Amino acid sequence: PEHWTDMNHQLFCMVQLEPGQSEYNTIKDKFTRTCSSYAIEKIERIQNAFLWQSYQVKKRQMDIKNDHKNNERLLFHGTDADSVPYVNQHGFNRSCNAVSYGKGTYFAVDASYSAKDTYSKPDSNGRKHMYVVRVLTGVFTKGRAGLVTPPPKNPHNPTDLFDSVTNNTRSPKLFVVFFDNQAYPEYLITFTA
Amino acid sequence: LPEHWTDMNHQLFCMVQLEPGQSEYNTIKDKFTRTCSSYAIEKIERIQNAFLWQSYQVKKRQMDIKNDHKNNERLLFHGTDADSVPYVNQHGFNRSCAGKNAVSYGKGTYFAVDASYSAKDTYSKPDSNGRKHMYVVRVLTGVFTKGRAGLVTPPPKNPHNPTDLFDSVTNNTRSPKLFVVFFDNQAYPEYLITFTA
Ligand SMILES: COc1ccc2c(=O)[nH]c3sccc3c2c1
Repeated sequence: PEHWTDMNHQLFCMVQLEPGQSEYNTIKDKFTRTCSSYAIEKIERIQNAFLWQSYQVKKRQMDIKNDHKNNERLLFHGTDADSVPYVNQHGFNRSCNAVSYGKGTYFAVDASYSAKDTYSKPDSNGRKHMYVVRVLTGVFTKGRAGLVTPPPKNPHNPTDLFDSVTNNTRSPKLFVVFFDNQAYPEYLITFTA
Repeated sequence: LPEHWTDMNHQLFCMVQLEPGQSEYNTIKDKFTRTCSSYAIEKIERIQNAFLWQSYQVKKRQMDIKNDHKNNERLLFHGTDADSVPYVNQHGFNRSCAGKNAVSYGKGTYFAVDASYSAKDTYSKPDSNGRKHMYVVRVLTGVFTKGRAGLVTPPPKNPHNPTDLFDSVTNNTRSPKLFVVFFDNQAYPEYLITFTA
């Protein structure tokens, strides 16, 4: 509830951003950093009170666990149009492509990666969909195929887990998280090639 | 955090051994022995997990707002293997780890009305010392329907509104004996029963 606009006591609303204003410009710049050849049709702010409450609880918990670190990253997730309503209302669900770094939900550092047709599948009118996502990446390690949770931070204590996994710890391009409410879909970009 | 919990002194997790003669022990033992009178309880431990409890209580408040005057919470049983007890105590019930049930009503975490069901060796596997383990679990069953093997999420209430979902599924709406839940923090492991033949 920062840039959020009044919901008239609704628990969910999608708010189309005004082009040229501060917020729209901030999100468009994140995308055009690597996707400047695309065409943005609109950016929508996702105001989902329940998803936000659940996410903020996990953030407070991870801030306490990781004795004061920035546990949050702003990442991208391409989806097909038929998945957009579900994610808007319910967020990202690992139980719903290639799971090379584990059976989790995947998020890209670069819009360009999420802009692949394999992730942001064009609909019948050629429109592609990509979320801008607050992700609790926390303390992370290299993933591997078949993980169902992150590995332990010390194998001597096998329930004290990493927060997420990546392809490459030193220069990450993707992150996988394995729990509900570790990812908040903040904006939806509708765009074309 | 509930006022009856042991003071945990800045720590986020503790198991508390209950005393026979306490109402708290006696009620869990009666709920268990109702259908498992042939088994014998070694101990009942109260699970105090601050973070699990916070996430669960947030999901309960949301369901109590969404559903309007529904009894959304049931106290149910879950049999566990000894090797899984440390993970459940710390992190709760993860659908991605769940076994395939003999009668599947969906891919999620299963919870039994009757301790007898959870007491089967298939769920509460005897450890190397012949100890079996069963959780007593606060489950947000909410509004439910008969499930089906294909489900990875609860089904929609209405096929023309795919995102407005049942809270859980059962084997039988008229006479429910099991409940399946498909999301994290919909189940709080409240008590661990250690028992033997
Ligand atoms: C392998 O790394 C990625 C990186 C980014 C993405 C993404 O944006 N959307 C989707 S949808 C299923 C897989 C992915 C994915 C996977």
